[PDB]
Amino acid sequence: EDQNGNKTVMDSDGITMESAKDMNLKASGDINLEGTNVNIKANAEFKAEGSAGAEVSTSAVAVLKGSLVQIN
Amino acid sequence: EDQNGNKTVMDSDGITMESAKDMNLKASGDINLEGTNVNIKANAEFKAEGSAGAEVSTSAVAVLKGSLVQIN
Amino acid sequence: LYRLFNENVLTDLKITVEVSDITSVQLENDLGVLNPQKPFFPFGPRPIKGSSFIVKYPEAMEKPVTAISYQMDYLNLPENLVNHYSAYTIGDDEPLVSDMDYFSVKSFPKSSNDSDQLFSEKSGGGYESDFEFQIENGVWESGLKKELKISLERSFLHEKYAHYFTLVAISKDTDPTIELLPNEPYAPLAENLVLGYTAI
Amino acid sequence: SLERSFLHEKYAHYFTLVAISKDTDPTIELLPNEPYAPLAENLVLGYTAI
Amino acid sequence: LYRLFNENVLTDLKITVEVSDITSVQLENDLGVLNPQKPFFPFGPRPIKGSSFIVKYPEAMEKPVTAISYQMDYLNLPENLVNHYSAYTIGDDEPLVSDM
Repeated sequence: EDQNGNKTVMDSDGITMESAKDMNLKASGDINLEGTNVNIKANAEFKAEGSAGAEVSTSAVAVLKGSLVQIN
Repeated sequence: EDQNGNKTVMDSDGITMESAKDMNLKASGDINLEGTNVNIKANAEFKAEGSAGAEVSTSAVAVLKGSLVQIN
Repeated sequence: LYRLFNENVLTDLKITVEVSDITSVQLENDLGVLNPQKPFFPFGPRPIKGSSFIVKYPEAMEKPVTAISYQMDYLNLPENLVNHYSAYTIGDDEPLVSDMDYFSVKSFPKSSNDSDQLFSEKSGGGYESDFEFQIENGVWESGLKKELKISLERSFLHEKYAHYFTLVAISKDTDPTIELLPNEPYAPLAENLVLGYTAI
Repeated sequence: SLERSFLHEKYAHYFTLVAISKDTDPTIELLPNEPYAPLAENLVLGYTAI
Repeated sequence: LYRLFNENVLTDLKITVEVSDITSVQLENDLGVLNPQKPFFPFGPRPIKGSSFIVKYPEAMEKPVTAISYQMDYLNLPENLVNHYSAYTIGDDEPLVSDM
């Protein structure tokens, strides 16, 4: 833990990280996330990009919703 | 910081992690990301999968764009 | 003044709070969340019998509220609404929409308006809506969900447009003119809602 | 489960036949209405166990 | 009461639990999962012979349930479902839907 309110804890509930201001994860290679359930939330905006394409897929049901949905 | 160029810093600007080669995040349980603005970028490809489905949603506007968009 | 309150005993305190010009409310359809900033369809893009519109504001609903109300504007309304449906008739050419009473709603929290009509005449051109509600002893009724809900008694006839259009076009008795064809049914797209309340 | 459908698959066929009849002049009363789909709400459950 | 129960041996215990007005249920149809808080289509927005509707509630299903039931409302029902299909006839103009 630091003096600015940033904190990392490893315990019986897994690994928790909190930031006082922001968080930047970078790699020169690939970034791979895995888990049973992946939940991403934003209180303002969510964006995702790929210079060579992007894909969302599932074996069951894909869902796209909003008050307005635009495609190209 | 290590001898191979990998580095983690906690300071007044939040938490920064950089990898010399790659980065692997894994869990036996769920992975939960939160923040005001979540920005994901790739210089080649972006993929996301779920064996029991996937969902993208928002209260305002959903956007899907590319030079070609294919659905099923 | 400090000297006047040392031995005099306080017995009762009454607190009244009045709030106006609130635009930070939550709006819902049978299809989902609406975005209040932009023009939206109360009752859906294709309104049907039984469709609804719900207004929520937790800051008021958690208080012992005694009065609450809101207003809305419509965007591309026809110049006259009863005349708009003159081509939609049954039996011996009798109009489905006889008069403005056709367009009515039910208020589940029990509105105080004189009549149950949906559109009220705007002092300028076009139409607006107005709704006002009361709670006799500042006690919410049991069984209501602390939301303001209004539902449609009758549809706007979207389901009949194709049928009437066809019949005019294929008539062998008359030559179709533009005045004989049905106009497109109206879906009531709206914007700029404002709420107010009192609690004691 | 449903024993019989609500006839969505027949609307186009009946609509067409009325419209092209050479025996009668079509009127609104002779055209088929759109088949119903049963939209519902307020589901309430109760159970007992011993 | 404490004294009265010190020597009178207990032989049997019976427990009965009754619950009503449950709304947190999981609903499904052939296309997927329903939001029970909003008007929903039980057999889909458009129904076929053999389609279905399923109600699930694990809290009751894990118990020795002797009885269970549910209720639903319909919206937008035509004034008369039989008259609604009077234009749909076969053979010598005989209605497909003769009654409820």
